[PDB]
Amino acid sequence: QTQKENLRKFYKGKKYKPLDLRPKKTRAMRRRLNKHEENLKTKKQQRKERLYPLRKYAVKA
Amino acid sequence: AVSELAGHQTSAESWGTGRAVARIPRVRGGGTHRSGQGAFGNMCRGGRMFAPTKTWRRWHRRVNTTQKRYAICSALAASALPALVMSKGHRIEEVPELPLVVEDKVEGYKKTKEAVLLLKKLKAWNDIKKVYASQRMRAGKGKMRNRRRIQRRGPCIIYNEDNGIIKAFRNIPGITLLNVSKLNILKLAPGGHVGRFCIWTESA
Amino acid sequence: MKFNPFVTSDRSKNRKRHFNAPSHIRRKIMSSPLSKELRQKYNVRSMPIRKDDEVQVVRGHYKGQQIGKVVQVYRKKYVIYIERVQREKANGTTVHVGIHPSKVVITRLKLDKDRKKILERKAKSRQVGKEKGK
Amino acid sequence: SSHKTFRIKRFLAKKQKQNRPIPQWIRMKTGNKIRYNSKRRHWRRTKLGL
Amino acid sequence: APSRNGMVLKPHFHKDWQRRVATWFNQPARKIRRRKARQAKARRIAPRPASGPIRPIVRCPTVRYHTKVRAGRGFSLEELRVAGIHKKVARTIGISVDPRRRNKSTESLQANVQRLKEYRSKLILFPRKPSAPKKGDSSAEELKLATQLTGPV
Amino acid sequence: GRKRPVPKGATYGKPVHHGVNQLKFARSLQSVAEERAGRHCGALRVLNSYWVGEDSTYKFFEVILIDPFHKAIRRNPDTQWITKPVHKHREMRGLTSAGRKSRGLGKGHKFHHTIGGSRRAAWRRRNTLQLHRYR
RNA sequence: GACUCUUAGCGGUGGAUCACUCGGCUCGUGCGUCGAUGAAGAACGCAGCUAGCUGCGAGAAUUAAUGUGAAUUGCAGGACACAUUGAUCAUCGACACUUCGAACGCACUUGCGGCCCCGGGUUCCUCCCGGGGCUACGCCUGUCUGAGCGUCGCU
RNA sequence: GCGGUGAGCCUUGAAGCCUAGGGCGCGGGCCCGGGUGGAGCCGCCGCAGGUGCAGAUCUUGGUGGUAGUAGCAAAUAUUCAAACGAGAACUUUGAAGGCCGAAGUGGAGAAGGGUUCCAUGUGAACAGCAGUUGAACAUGGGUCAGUCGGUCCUGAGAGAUGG
RNA sequence: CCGUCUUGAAACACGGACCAAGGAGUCUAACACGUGCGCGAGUCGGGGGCUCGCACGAAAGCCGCCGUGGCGCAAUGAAGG
RNA sequence: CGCGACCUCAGAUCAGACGUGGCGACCCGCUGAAUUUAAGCAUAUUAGUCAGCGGAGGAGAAGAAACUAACCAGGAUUCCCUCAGUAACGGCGAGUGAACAGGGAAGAGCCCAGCGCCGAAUCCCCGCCCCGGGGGCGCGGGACAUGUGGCGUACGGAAGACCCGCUCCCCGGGGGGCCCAAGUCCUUCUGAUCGAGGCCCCGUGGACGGUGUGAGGCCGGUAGCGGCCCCCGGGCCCGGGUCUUCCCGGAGUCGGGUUGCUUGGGAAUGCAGCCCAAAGCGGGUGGUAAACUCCAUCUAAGGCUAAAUACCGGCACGAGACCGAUAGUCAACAAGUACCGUAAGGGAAAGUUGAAAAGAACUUUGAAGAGAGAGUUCAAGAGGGCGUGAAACCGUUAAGAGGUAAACG
Ligand SMILES: [Mg+2]
Ligand SMILES: [Mg+2]
Ligand SMILES: [Mg+2]
Ligand SMILES: [Mg+2]
Ligand SMILES: [Mg+2]
Ligand SMILES: [Mg+2]
Ligand SMILES: [Mg+2]
Ligand SMILES: [Mg+2]
Ligand SMILES: [Mg+2]
Ligand SMILES: [Mg+2]
Ligand SMILES: [Mg+2]
Ligand SMILES: [Mg+2]
Ligand SMILES: [Mg+2]
Ligand SMILES: [Mg+2]
Ligand SMILES: [Mg+2]
Ligand SMILES: [Mg+2]
Ligand SMILES: [Mg+2]
Ligand SMILES: [Mg+2]
Ligand SMILES: [Mg+2]
Ligand SMILES: [Mg+2]
Ligand SMILES: [Mg+2]
Ligand SMILES: [Mg+2]
Ligand SMILES: [Mg+2]
Ligand SMILES: [Mg+2]
Ligand SMILES: [Mg+2]
Ligand SMILES: [Mg+2]
Ligand SMILES: [Mg+2]
Ligand SMILES: [Mg+2]
Ligand SMILES: [Mg+2]
Ligand SMILES: [Mg+2]
Ligand SMILES: [Mg+2]
Ligand SMILES: [Mg+2]
Ligand SMILES: [Mg+2]
Ligand SMILES: [Mg+2]
Ligand SMILES: [Mg+2]
Ligand SMILES: [Mg+2]
Ligand SMILES: [Mg+2]
Ligand SMILES: [Mg+2]
Ligand SMILES: [Mg+2]
Ligand SMILES: [Mg+2]
Ligand SMILES: [Mg+2]
Ligand SMILES: [Mg+2]
Ligand SMILES: [Mg+2]
Ligand SMILES: [Mg+2]
Ligand SMILES: [Mg+2]
Ligand SMILES: [Mg+2]
Ligand SMILES: [Mg+2]
Ligand SMILES: [Mg+2]
Ligand SMILES: [Mg+2]
Ligand SMILES: [Mg+2]
Ligand SMILES: [Mg+2]
Repeated sequence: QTQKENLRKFYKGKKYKPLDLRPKKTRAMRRRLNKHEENLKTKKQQRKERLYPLRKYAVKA
Repeated sequence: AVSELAGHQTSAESWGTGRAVARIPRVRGGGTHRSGQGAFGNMCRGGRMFAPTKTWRRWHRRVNTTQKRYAICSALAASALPALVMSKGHRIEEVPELPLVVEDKVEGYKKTKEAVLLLKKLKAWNDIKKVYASQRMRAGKGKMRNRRRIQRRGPCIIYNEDNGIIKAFRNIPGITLLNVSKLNILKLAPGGHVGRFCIWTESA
Repeated sequence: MKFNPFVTSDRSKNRKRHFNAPSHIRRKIMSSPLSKELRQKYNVRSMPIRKDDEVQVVRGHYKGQQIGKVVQVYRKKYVIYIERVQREKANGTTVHVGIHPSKVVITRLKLDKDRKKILERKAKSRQVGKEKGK
Repeated sequence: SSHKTFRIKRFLAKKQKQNRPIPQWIRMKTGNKIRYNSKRRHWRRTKLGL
Repeated sequence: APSRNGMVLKPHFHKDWQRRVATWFNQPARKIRRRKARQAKARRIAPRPASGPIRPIVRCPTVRYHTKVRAGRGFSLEELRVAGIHKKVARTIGISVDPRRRNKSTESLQANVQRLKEYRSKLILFPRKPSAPKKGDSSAEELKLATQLTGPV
Repeated sequence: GRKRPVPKGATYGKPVHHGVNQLKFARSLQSVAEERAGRHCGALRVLNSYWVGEDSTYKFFEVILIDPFHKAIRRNPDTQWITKPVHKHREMRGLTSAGRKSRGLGKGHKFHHTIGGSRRAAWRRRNTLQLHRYR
């Protein structure tokens, strides 16, 4: 554990890590899009959402 | 339902008539007690049963709405008669009046102490003691099937709105609580016999 | 009646979760009442039995007012051994007769830091209950 | 035979280490329900798979 | 064999049917599961009217049903033009455009313009920033009547 | 066409099934092309394909593939949909433009065979027996 | 008196009946998660006394951590004052995880390599021994090194 | 088996089973006494069935008669004494008499078996009589290689890559 | 001397040594008529929806011309009708 | 006669990545029988089914009309009820057999290519520099004019003027742990009692379980919108209305022939092969082949998409008018186990001492197994395959009888 924790500190922030240091989670979960390119939106899509946002309304009876 | 595969997950063939055994199918192979012994029939040990119970039996019945409403009216009208209520076995020999109507302070009760004290003053408490006397074990295989204890049916409190009336009883053995807007023939005539003793609130 | 749809009521499932229950759950199952002096000295009604409690038997053949020290808690069989609940076998040697801890009553507790803090915890939770009598 | 491969000799080593009686202290465990080694093999009667 | 008198029956059971039987024993389970998703959606959209947008008046399309009238998929672009509201703001208001619906007649055009104008006077539009009302509604209007509408609009 | 793979032409039983020679395959030759490129290049994703000339014997197709793990593709919305796991080997589930046409999808009266979403989905629905609770 | 037959009492043989039930079956709900970071599966191994089952991987009937708070138990053993700070069980996020297996240097009812680094005998010299690391196919982007009586330019 | 109902029955003895005991019913069957047993059971009103057996060369399990019968007869053969032992036609030692008769009933291997090998101990089962014997049971032990094989080579052939 | 098939079985027709236990007209759909019930020129929610928080309750209640629809209230002609 | 561009194409244990196998209840794509029924059988039927092959997901597929209609018109997909055993198919026999409208559940819409304009305005890689990918640099590489990005897609769009309206939008409850009411009161049964009397106590808790029978009150729990504890849930930036001038679309595809399968699809519903092979006021559809002509309808040959829907596998729960050890899964147990077969594969039997081991000390006969006493226990008529212990069958005692085999009315 002391050896492995030293290696985790050595590669703290380097570009490439050993495969046994980088996280395991699940083979399918390692293939999914990460959190930055998951919510990339085009300019045609993000112009529509400033011009036409969903409004908060109510309808009286 | 029984399993769809039960009695059929064996390989079995009839032997024919050269052998001096019956023409039932027989388990194949060798080397165990199972080999060459009868299979697939309803008379064979470890075989399929006859006409295996399917899951699409018609379990449910529909009754017409006018017929269900007329069972209610016939059940409410049978519980205003002291002969039919007593013949159902209730202890109403000291009950002041049928139908018994108590007033709407009852619907806001909270504790079981004030609940039991209400039934003693209305002389509806000997009917609860016939429930305590009748607590016994069921006879039969129901005890393996989570139906171990059986008891008498007692009174039926009928209310208009809940303001605490459900929590206040709920713990007295054999007390059914019906909302008056949603009456039920399974609880106003248990066993199919008319005349459950019912206690009404004034708003109900 | 039970209203939680997540706890079961099934006879064969409650027996199964009792007969092979892990040994730290068996410790709670093998609880015992306190004496009338110790229920009002503390506020606790019942407490899981410990190696060196002093206790007396209230049911069975060894019923009496003799105080015996617990000498072994045999959680594998749900049974406890008390110093003078004995019989001799054919050899002349003497074995302890195990009795279920629901049939004894703790006449003094064997206190330490852990059995104090779980004995103040069981006293606090009643005081939250006795303020709701309004 | 006397000429055997290594992975057969090791297969035959496992089958004669499990060819053994039950210990006598097993029978005194709580919730025993076992009384002899029911799957004991004899070299003359029941041959191996191999 | 036919016995004496009766129908010539032709029962459709020659095709291994009991492998494909849809029982319905989860029917009250799914009436509860659907109902818990109506109640959950209706509190996600908290003053928005629990049932979705307004729907037009649509005449039913055959000779058997053209005396009755129902609700359609949405308002046509010609109804949106002469009620004077943009086709891309209207879903943000709860109107549900239908872009492929023609208007052949005039009094069915006018009955949905009249439905749209009567809706637009009736809905209460909260501002984007509640600290600064731009054009939406008066803050007194949003207090004693900001309730969610149940059933269809 | 598709020669039936039966030894010496002896299909067995019932002369409606005696056919060996003049039989045809259900998917098209273009769809067979898109499958063969997708099985070889398993790490790529088949987008679409087109025709570049025949022969009497052969027929040539160019197949557009996409590497789903290049960051010119994962960092572009409106093409990062093909990086989802539900689009793996989409030429073998039959849903590129070439293999879609053999399925009989479409709207209208000419396409009642697939009115649940495939031929097997329609057939399954109109051959289950709905046994309600209150029959 | 034997034998035989009938009936009863008692004794066997046998395991029906009955009672029991940590098991199924059926319906419903909620989740809906494998793998080159070596999966499923298989093999062999592992306990003081231990064969099977079960658990586990040469750290091998388990290590750490956290919650728990005095056992485990068939026998023995020595623990752990329960704060000179923790028995046991549970949880499990840290660490470990033999060989085969998509199975990855090549091969397999067997065995033989190649490359680089380190150690030992050497006392850089690379022969021997040990150790470590890499050495499969397909494919993409990029790089490097090329090939062409392919298309050309300048000479 | 389920809904009801009998202020039902029961460790002061339920079910079950047995019975030269008492009776009832045309019968299906039932009630009571006695014995055994050791924890649950039954009556009425409805409800629901995987609801009643002599047969199917029926299925599975048990058991008879046959019957202490058929049998324990292929390849010439045993005998005396002693020892151990609770016990000897069968073990061991000696003595005799014999057989295989070197294409062996001898001495070693290949396949195949898998510990049977070898000691000591047992004396239940098993070795179709019996055993003091065993290839059984228990407890221990035992297979050592530069040179003997595998390993290497190709054979009939099997088999990827390019296609 | 029983079961069985048969014009005909005590049969020199077949099956049955003996005992226990298991062992064979079921369930779904569609019809037909008969009977019981409710409503009645109508009838029926079966699907969906609404209702303290799901012990029982996966039940029960309610909707409104939600009556959409089914069957019934009109026949005949191949069809225009 | 070399040097250099590019184009085609090689080799690397090149730098960084990715695919392969499993499971497969449900889902998609293919391939695809024969038993069977027709009282024979060959078309039909079984059946687009079983088996076979491939590929997925937590759902999948489908999906924003080349649609339905013919009406006063509806308006993506999917599912339910109905349409309907109907139109239609069919040795017009057996048999098969949908759709549209109506009612519900759910509801959500969009994106390119092209045509064009914007000084390629675009993307990847590397190096350095600031935050835990962001941001900023690089006379740093490369992709790319054989076309990246913005605007923009049939619901039209753009560019101009003209009128008008402004201050934006995005991003940085669940899980686990410990606790919480009230009789071991008196009397009497019993081997023990949770029994039976008596006097209760808690109740928002009288579900169930354990405990030496049968327990609201002994113990764990149960009830409670009960408690405490721990853990998880800077970017970016105008819009609308009118008017003029322009801009407008997917080809070996449609379609036709013919062959084969398929379908309710009938002079051809879909799909495929092969030959022929387009058009632009065109093309498709308008359920009888054809010519002619009005009218309606939609815009094929590119793409994305939640919900409602399915689920005999998995993880984890809950329940039952179910079964009760020859039943229920093959498997209540050292069960896919022992064993059988070269292999593919086949495949059992087997639950119960007692509350507690108190599991019979000791004496005595025997070589031992086995007995006789003695002892444990409420009980060994519970003695280690032991609850109860039926019958067939057997031994023994008792009673009765016996040459037409017994048995029976
Ligand atoms: Mg764009
Ligand atoms: Mg019974
Ligand atoms: Mg042999
Ligand atoms: Mg809705
Ligand atoms: Mg045919
Ligand atoms: Mg086509
Ligand atoms: Mg006798
Ligand atoms: Mg038994
Ligand atoms: Mg039954
Ligand atoms: Mg019988
Ligand atoms: Mg003889
Ligand atoms: Mg001779
Ligand atoms: Mg020899
Ligand atoms: Mg020899
Ligand atoms: Mg013998
Ligand atoms: Mg020997
Ligand atoms: Mg005759
Ligand atoms: Mg006869
Ligand atoms: Mg004769
Ligand atoms: Mg015959
Ligand atoms: Mg016979
Ligand atoms: Mg029977
Ligand atoms: Mg009738
Ligand atoms: Mg795969
Ligand atoms: Mg036929
Ligand atoms: Mg026939
Ligand atoms: Mg025939
Ligand atoms: Mg077919
Ligand atoms: Mg298949
Ligand atoms: Mg999809
Ligand atoms: Mg539609
Ligand atoms: Mg009809
Ligand atoms: Mg068909
Ligand atoms: Mg462009
Ligand atoms: Mg308590
Ligand atoms: Mg109890
Ligand atoms: Mg209890
Ligand atoms: Mg057909
Ligand atoms: Mg026509
Ligand atoms: Mg799609
Ligand atoms: Mg059994
Ligand atoms: Mg048995
Ligand atoms: Mg069984
Ligand atoms: Mg039994
Ligand atoms: Mg007894
Ligand atoms: Mg007994
Ligand atoms: Mg018993
Ligand atoms: Mg027994
Ligand atoms: Mg018992
Ligand atoms: Mg017995
Ligand atoms: Mg006599």
